[PDB]
Amino acid sequence: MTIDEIIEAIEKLTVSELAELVKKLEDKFG
Amino acid sequence: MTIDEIIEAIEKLTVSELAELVKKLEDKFG
Amino acid sequence: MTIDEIIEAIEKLTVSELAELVKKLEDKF
Amino acid sequence: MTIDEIIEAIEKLTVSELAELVKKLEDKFG
Amino acid sequence: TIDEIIEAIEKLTVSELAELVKKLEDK
Amino acid sequence: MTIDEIIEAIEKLTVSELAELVKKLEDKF
Amino acid sequence: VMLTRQQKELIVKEMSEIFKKTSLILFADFLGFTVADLTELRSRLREKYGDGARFRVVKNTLLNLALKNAEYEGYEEFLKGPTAVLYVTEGDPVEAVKIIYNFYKDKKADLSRLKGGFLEGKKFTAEEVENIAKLPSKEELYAMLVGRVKAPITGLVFALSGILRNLVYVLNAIKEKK
Repeated sequence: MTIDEIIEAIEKLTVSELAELVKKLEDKFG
Repeated sequence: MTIDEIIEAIEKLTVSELAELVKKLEDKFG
Repeated sequence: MTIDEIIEAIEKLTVSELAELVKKLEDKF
Repeated sequence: MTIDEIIEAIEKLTVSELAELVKKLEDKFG
Repeated sequence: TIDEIIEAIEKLTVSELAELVKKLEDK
Repeated sequence: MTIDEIIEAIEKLTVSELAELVKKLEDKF
Repeated sequence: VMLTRQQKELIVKEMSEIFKKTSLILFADFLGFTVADLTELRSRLREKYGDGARFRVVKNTLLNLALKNAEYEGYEEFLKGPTAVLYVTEGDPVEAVKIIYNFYKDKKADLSRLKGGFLEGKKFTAEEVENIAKLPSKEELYAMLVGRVKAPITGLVFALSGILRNLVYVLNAIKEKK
């Protein structure tokens, strides 16, 4: 997917899904 | 895209594409 | 392997590769 | 360059060149 | 000497600086 | 100066010489 | 009085259909609480969800058949004893968990009385209730996302510059000893 496609999928996430995304990103990087 | 799909997409971006993504998120949510 | 060439090489890495490079730098230094 | 080649290129820069490197990266990505 | 120190340090390669720091940390 | 000569130099510096040294390096980078 | 087989079936069907569209089903022990408390919790929920959320004490047998027919699994451990059910049919479900979590706290009730449930089709345990309850707002989340996404780049600069800082740190150390 493209940058735009990524951003679009991101803004469609629920609060719970978004929190899961942030935490997984947190574990994967830094 | 699903959460894992969103992350997988980001991992595939080049570093230059990542900075662009970040910029497109910084403006919209920053 | 100029400063600018190093930056160019980094910009061309995938995000997955960048994360690994960071881990290697941390381990070594 | 691959990841390992990038590291090798960095290892060979002088200390003063390493500081410049970091400088240029902050400008570009900040 | 000290400015001469910094100059000698700035001329080292990253690998050299790493070894320097390494042996200083072995204090 | 090799690395070992740099070490010997640093090890002989006084507490105040080290202070200046650290301040100057911080400025350099 | 006994309920007709038909009356019971309708209640089960209704409930089963509701659970088929909910985004949250949280099971709570509401024993000992007063009607005043029930009224207050419902008011706090409505203020945020309107009619999109409900909190009702429901007999275990009814809950079991409704969940069974809605095709849920691993919920039996949540129906031990009189159990009330908090569910969301409209709106993001996270805020309802926070509301009931803080309500039990305000009333000084054992938080383990918040047994767990299902969130967006995912089972969560009692201990996980606190996690959900403490999630930051969606806005705060979006804000954090940027730095989490930038981490690799941020980490690279930090790692390279860290090579220079090590020299500075060890020199200070040597000065420290004296």
